[PDB]
Amino acid sequence: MKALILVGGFGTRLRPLTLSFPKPLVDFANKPMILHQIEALKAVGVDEVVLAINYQPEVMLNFLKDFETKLEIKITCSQETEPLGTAGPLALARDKLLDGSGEPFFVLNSDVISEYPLKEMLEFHKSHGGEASIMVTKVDEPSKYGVVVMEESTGRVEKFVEKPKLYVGNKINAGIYLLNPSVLDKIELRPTSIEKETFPKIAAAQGLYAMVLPGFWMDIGQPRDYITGLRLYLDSLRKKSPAKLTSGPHIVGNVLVDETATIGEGCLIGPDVAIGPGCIVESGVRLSRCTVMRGVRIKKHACISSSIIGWHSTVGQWARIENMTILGEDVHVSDEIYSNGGVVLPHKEIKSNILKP
Repeated sequence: MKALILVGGFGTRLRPLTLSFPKPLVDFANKPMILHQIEALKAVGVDEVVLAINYQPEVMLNFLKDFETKLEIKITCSQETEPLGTAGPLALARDKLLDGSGEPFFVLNSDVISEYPLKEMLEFHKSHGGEASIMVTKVDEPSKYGVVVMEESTGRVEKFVEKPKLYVGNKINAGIYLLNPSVLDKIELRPTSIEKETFPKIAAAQGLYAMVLPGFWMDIGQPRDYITGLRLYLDSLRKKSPAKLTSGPHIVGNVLVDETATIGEGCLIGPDVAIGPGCIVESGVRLSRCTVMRGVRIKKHACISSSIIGWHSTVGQWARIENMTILGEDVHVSDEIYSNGGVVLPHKEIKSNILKP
């Protein structure tokens, strides 16, 4: 069983984190986003996963080598010259997706975090015998998305309404696709969109079916939705496997701590914090609604809220970091510095206060 992961560009919207490692390798909940998906794809019997990227994948060849051996799965890159959209890459890598068994293949948005009911979706797709199945999830602002209009008694999709000024529903594209090989005959090797060009073709032939996604969903493509997705994901661990969440008198809410991380005495971590491997959180540190990536040090008495601290960064003593601050890799914030939404490029030294760029 084959699978495709739609990456596209390196991800400007996640700068400066993506300036060091492209979008599918940025950490989410102590794991690179690629792991969350491949672990899920492997659990349904996927043996090869094609990565549809826009950048040169040589920058991530050393990481994927190790991930292929540990996860026992084939990862093949499929780079595009010009941006082919979300359906275009399906044609560019049609040779790597067709294996002759006529079996359907999975397609995933590289920035979608969920519980991935891929087993439950396999049985859904084979029941109605349609050409393509997509996952659907409900949101609060469907006017900002393309809303699905589906025959809810059967699941058959009639049409997609892009950015409806008037309410026609609240179910949107959840980014999880299950497509038969025949779909690849409806996509030319040009920039085409699967939701606005390919799906209407299948929606006309009455071969498009939608399955409501049971569980949380979030596209962490941008920083605001990244923090939101971390909260929804951590509460999923609270509901599913609470043993993975940490606990103690210094813990409020749901906190995920890597076993190789150091937590100093007298801290207060939470709610909704993810601390990565090799992190040194010194004594008396306040952390909430933030992500601390691999190898960053938070010196004593610092307070961090609603922020993302890039790999191997260093927050000085009594520093104040809040309001959607994003430190890149290897950023050294000095003591007592105040960041109100600072966006610091990698390897920089922050010696004075910074605000929103």
